[PDB]
Amino acid sequence: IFNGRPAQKGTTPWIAMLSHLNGQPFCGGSLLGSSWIVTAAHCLHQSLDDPTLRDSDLLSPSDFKIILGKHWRLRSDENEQHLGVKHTTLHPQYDPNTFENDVALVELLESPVLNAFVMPICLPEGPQQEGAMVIVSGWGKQFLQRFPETLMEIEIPIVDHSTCQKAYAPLKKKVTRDMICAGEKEGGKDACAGDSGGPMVTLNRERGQWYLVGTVSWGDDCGKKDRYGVYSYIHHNKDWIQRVTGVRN
Amino acid sequence: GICSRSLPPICI
Amino acid sequence: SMTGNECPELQPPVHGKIEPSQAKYFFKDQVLVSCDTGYKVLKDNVEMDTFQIECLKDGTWSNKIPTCKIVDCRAPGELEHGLITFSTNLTTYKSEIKYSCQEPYYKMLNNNTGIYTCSAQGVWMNKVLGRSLPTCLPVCGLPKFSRKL
Repeated sequence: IFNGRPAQKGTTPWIAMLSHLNGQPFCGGSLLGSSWIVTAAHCLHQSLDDPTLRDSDLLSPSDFKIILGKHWRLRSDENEQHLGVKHTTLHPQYDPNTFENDVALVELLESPVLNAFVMPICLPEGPQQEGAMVIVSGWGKQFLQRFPETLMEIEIPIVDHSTCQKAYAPLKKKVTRDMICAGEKEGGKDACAGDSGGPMVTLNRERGQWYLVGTVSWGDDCGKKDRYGVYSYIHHNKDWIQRVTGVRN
Repeated sequence: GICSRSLPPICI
Repeated sequence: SMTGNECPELQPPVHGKIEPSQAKYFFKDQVLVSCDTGYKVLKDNVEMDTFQIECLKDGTWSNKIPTCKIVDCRAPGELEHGLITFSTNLTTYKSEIKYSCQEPYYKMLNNNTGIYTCSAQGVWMNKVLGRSLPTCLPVCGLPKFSRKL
């Protein structure tokens, strides 16, 4: 998280930390329903050798864990619930080369206890428009290659899909309909390494509920000018998420 | 460059 | 004689009936005792739908008249992440309960109203869900802590 402020304890009860059994964090996630964690697809598989992606390239459920109700990055409190992993399902049309449909679902081995510090995030019932303020949270890298002690967050606007697809035209990197971009044109506030799968949420001012718009995916470095952080469009593959999870708002 | 936002980042 | 020995005139039990309804009863008369809607035949501490008794050749009945016990639905099925409230805890015929989900972290799928009435067949019935129980789904996006500066 580039140029962010520390989130207050209990304001992001849906964020999940995908970490090794060692404890070192490597990705983020979001609690959906009662036992599902949505995250980036590239978080749940190793680098391709046979450059094609196979099921054996995936990360074994007995090789990493998910922590809920977590506030610190390396410290612990009584709210942390360490949960194993049962199943991992990446998007069927996910492309590791173009990061297309960079989204996946993690079926928890043990369901967490829903309390004021652990509760799911809602699903988007419709598309999102330009200029919508969203909150992106994570424990990833900061400026000058640093890491925080608590959860970090930024509030950035959603960039127009046309201007973002044209923003990556110099780098010959396509931006598909399953990707959504955020961040200011001057740079600065952006996600970075370790924030993948992290939540990009906003508030339904009518229902008074926060819901997930996207998950951190990729981008050109972290916080560069004339560049926007790219996130997986949750509304695009919401039916695939609902078809696999079954949970609903 | 264009890198994944994970740890480690899948840079390119 | 033509009829035989006359058995003593039967008195139908409360919340019940006797068939055939005769003015008097004589030898070889067989009758089925049943109960009204919402009750079951109780004889020797056993629930039945009907109970048959015959008039014997000596003028005595085969058995004493049974009673009618109210159909009891007993305790409703425990709802995961839910609680049970009452309005009548009778748990017998016509009595009703109310299913609620453990708020605020869980919410009921708005397919039923939560009210379950004990049917005549001894089953807790919802007007929409029937004998099926409601489902408690997690509530999302409602944090219990505000943001400051």
